[PDB]
Amino acid sequence: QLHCSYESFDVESGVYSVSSFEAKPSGSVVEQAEGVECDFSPLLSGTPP
Amino acid sequence: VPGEMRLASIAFNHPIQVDQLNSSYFKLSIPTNFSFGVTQEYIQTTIQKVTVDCKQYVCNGFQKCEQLLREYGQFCSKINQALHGANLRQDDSVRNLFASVKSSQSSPIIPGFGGDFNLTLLEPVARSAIEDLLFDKVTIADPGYMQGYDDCMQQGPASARDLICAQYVAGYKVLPPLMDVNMEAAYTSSLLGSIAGVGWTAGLSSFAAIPFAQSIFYRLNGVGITQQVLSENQKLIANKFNQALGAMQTGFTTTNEAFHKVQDAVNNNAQALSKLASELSNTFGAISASIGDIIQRLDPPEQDAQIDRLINGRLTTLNAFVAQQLVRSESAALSAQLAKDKVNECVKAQSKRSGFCGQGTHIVSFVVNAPNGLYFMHVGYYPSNHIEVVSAYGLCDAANPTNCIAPVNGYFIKTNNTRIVDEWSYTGSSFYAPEPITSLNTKYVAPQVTYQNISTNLPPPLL
Amino acid sequence: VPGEMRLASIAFNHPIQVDQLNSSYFKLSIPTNFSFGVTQEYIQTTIQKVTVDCKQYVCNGFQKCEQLLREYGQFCSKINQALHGANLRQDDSVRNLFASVKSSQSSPIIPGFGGDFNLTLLEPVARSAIEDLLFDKVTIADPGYMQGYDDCMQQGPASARDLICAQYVAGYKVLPPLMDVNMEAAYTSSLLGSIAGVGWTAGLSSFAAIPFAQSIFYRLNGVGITQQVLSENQKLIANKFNQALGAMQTGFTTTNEAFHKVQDAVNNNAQALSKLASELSNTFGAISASIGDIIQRLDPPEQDAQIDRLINGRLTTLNAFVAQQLVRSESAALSAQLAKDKVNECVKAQSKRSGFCGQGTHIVSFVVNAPNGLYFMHVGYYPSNHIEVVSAYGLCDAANPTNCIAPVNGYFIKTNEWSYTGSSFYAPEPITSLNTKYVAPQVTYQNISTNLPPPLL
Amino acid sequence: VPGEMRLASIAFNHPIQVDQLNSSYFKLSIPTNFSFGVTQEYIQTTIQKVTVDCKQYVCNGFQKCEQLLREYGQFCSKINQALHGANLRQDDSVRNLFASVKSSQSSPIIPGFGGDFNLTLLEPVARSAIEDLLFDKVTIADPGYMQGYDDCMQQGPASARDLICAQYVAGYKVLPPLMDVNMEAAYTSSLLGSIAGVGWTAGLSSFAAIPFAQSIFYRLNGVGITQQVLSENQKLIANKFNQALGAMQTGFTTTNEAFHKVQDAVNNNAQALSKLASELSNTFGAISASIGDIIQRLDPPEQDAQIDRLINGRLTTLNAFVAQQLVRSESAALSAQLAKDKVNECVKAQSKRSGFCGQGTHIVSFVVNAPNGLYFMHVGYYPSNHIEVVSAYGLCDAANPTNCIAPVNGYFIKTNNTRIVDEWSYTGSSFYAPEPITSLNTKYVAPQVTYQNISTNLPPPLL
Repeated sequence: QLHCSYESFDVESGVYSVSSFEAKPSGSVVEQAEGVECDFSPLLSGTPP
Repeated sequence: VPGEMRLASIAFNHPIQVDQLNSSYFKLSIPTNFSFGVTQEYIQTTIQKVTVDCKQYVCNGFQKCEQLLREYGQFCSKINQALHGANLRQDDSVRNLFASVKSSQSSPIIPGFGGDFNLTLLEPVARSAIEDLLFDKVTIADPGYMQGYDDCMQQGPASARDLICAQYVAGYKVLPPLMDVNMEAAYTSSLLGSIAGVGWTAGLSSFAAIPFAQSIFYRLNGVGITQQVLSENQKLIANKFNQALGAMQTGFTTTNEAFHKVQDAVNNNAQALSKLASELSNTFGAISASIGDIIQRLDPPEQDAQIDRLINGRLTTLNAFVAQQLVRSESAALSAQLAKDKVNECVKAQSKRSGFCGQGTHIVSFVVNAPNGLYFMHVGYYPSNHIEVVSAYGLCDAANPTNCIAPVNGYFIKTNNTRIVDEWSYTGSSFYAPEPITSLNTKYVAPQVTYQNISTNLPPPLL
Repeated sequence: VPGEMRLASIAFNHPIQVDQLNSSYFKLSIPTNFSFGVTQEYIQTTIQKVTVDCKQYVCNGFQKCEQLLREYGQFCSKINQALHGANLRQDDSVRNLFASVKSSQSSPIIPGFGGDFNLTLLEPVARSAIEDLLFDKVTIADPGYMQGYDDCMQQGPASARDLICAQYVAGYKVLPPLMDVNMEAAYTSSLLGSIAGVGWTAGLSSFAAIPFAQSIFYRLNGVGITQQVLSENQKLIANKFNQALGAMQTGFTTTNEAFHKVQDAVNNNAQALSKLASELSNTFGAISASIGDIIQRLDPPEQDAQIDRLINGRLTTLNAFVAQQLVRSESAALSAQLAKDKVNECVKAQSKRSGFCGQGTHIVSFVVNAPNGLYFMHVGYYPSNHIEVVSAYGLCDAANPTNCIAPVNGYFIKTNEWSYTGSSFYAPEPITSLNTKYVAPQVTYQNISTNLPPPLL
Repeated sequence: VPGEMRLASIAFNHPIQVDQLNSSYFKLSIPTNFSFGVTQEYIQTTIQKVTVDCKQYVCNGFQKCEQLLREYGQFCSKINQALHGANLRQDDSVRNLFASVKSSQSSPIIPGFGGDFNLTLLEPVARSAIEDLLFDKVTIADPGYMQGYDDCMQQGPASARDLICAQYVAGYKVLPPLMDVNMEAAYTSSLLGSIAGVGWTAGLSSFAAIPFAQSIFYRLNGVGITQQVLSENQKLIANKFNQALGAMQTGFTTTNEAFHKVQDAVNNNAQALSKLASELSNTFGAISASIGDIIQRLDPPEQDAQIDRLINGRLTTLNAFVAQQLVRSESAALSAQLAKDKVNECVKAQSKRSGFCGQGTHIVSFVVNAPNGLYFMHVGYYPSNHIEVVSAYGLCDAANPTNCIAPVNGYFIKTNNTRIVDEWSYTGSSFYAPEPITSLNTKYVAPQVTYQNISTNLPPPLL
């Protein structure tokens, strides 16, 4: 990556920063809930407006 | 309850007036008392060194920016190179400074140094109590490096609010100072070991290695105070000096402008870092500041319209940031050069230039470590209780017009002291101290019409 | 009419050549005449301080802007804070200047001060005759504060075009200077009164209180001119000096570059304000530069879109402007420090450094007030009519080789057998103990077999 | 092949310790050997002056461009004016430098100048061998103006790859330098010829015209070296001096930091050009980077939308470019001021201020022409092999206590030399070299209790 950043096959000696580690992510947990099955029954009969 | 503010004129303090006089004699203002005192200054020498991950700052590993930023990778390289060069420049100034700080030789330093002078500046063998008070008075966030990952992480207090842990979210990196604080303490003690002293000609080869008090007397004779008085008042000198020294414990207040500047230098670094952090939440009209959030709610053909807008503003922020740091880096280098000059002048030697150093003539000055810089202290001499006295341009033999004298580094004044039978007397130029005129304090000069025609007793020359 | 232009080569002013010589003696180039002369410089110490209303700059209080700008209000806070700090720094520098300017003591000053010298620089007991000429030459717009605003309003000339009263449309505020101009003048008068002592040690507490002419002769001895010459030429010196002094009335010309720089500093401030004023009319592709026009011409959804476009360009000009002012402020601060450095050296005492001050060694220098800064003048000393003479490294007694001498502040020259002259000027004199010192012997010292009075033997 | 890197502590080079003695006498550190040595610095004084055609940068005379830039004509004028004023400023600084560089008089210079010193720095009568070595080491592209126009064209080599000829496409213009290099070389030779006078109570009014080595001995007495030693060792001094001089041919490699800085100044000018060149190909999301290509591909209602987008980004690069050049020009002007002050201090005369010049006291220094600036070198005294000796603050002839003396520019040391019968000996402060006590090396002073009590033979004066 350093060679590509300087577009060369001989980067000058030094200490150089390079991109950081992504820190090892793991599987999900949730606090989602609670409720009751939504009732859409007003749509099931009569004439719409 | 307090009342109204009061309109007031700005005072115009006036100089003491002294009448100009014609003919062969003139009034001379001279102080009859003086006091020790100090001044201080802070000169920043460096900018904190930082780098920024140019991928994570914009996008935290999302797969769209893994492709979308590829066409912008050359902007990042320009950003990294500029910052990297700025960091190298800061470390060059450090090495260049220390090359002049070091001495070929120094005295070992022991307790009881300075004799009757207190010298509380001495390290608690250490840095110094004065330096440590400065670091404790500063409101700066808890130090970086260790414990690193574990001071961001839950292995610590819940009350930490350090931007340093936020550097592990944002991908920011703070580089360590080059010099090593322990070596820094050694450099300041090395400077203290060259004290006593600056006199005995250039001093650029040989080292006098003499007691501190003795070097002070040479500095006092360097400003025209006669040694006879100094030998009489030696305890007084130590006491007044220590009073000026004692005032430095009240110097850690906001009315000390140098102290205030140290805090502001710290504040400016914190502000620059926090400015980038605040921009992380700044949408550019994008639906959300989080890339993962907009990915989660958008169809990919329009998803990256939003991502592109977000990318453009984030890159623009980085460009502005680099420019700001480059300017600061250059000003710090220049500021460091000034400090370097003062170390090799104001500290390494007494100077007659005035202007420089504290405003009290110039007598010995000292320097200590400060955050991102150096803090200087200047001992000085303040005249008081000025009186006017009669004085002459010179004295000469009335029996032989080619025989003449004039005072060396002092003045010929009419005698007002009951111990001196002679009509004229010699005084030091920095202080009122009449004394007999002797060959030691005078030199032969070409004759002039304004020199007094002395028809009787002159011991220098007797003839 | 004129003919065709003339191609030419740039002249190279070749230095006078002086040959190095073999053995114990050498050529010495020394002047046989001199003249006083004057040089000048302008050191700026401040940037004019301004602030701007961050709402008025963008809109005239139209309600849509009042709503829309709430999203951008934090930018205005940063704008105001940055400018405010810049303004404080400019006034910090002023306090720091005066800390070095004031003296603990000074002579009273009266008309006719300076004796035989004319001293037209003396205050008209006031500013100074030189400053009066300067301020008349300056092309700056008429001042505000009082009568101020009532010279901006319709009861005033219809022809005013000054940025000074256009600021009440634009919302700019020009801040007053930290110091009253009369106090400033008094400080420079105190500097004139700080002359004598100049020399006689560092002078730091003592105050000699002696005539100006007397202080000059001391300084001329301090640069190697012998006293014998000085007593013979006293009126000549006064005349040449007053010729150099008289030339100051012609210093307010376009060939004086320091003068030109003062005018440019005045116009740098004018340019900064005028740039913002022109941007008030700068349509950014918006339907109009005016908020009221786009409100009256557009459906309210479109009003919001066009007002936002207009606001964005307006904020952008403000941001760039602040950055520009930060750069300027810092350069002035550095320049102000340089003025202080010359005041504590070039003005308060004679200096041997060279480089600094006018390019003619260093003799007394002066400083006066200028817009946003200080204007310095220096009296220079210029050598002329150089001749070459034979000179020797030193002299010894041929019969007593350990008795060796060397000249003090001058040279031993062949007598057109040996004679002493001051380092500053050609003027031979007998060698006497006052003008020489004992030195260790050297192989190049002359072997004198005849007569040396210092030592007699 | 190599193994792993080695971790290391950073060394702290400790100063030679000297014990802090009490009482009337003290240890004195003094060197017993020395070497000449040199330092170098590069101070840039100018940046390249440029102008840019504000129509050509946008397009190659295309008509849509010609009409569409009319609304932006005032930007172009501001661009031209800002750059033009910066160019005038660069030329002002050069003239100011030369005003202080020129001397009213100088010595003629012939081969064999400097006596036994080699002086290979002298022009090959010319510029100088040093300047030509520098110019060969510098990698900068050749300037035009006489002419190289046909080397852009088919009437020159097909292998030319100069960015210097590419300016004809960009509308970029390289301005000629303000002064003829031969006239510049004449100024540097006049600086060599400005040696002697070197002082002698100013020397602004005179020209001593003495041998170069003779002026050096005057300078060596100016740093506390006794003349007795100097007369004995003159050939040795010339040998050490020439060894220091011969080392200058190795100052043309990157371990010389000043040398590296010269190349970086060249690089910075090259960077400014390369950025403009790369931007000519930079589409801003416009359908093509070429105006003619946009024209041949599009219906005019869209054709000018693409062109306008392209124009706006091109104007934006010009704005950024000008701002960058304005900043550099100011820094160059300040850098030039630093150089002229060193010409009137580090070069024109010996100086005692320290800090400045080489780090070894100060003796004669030289300056040569360099690209974009001046290259300085300095020479100085580097003491070594310090020893401690017994020394006294002064001597007071105790059989008659009113006779008190102290050394001038040197010290009184206990005698360790078999040739000298005197109990005390005088030495120069720059080097260890005892001598018999005589009136030339001392001055009468006020009495002090720490001055040694000599009750018998004290010769300066004997009475």
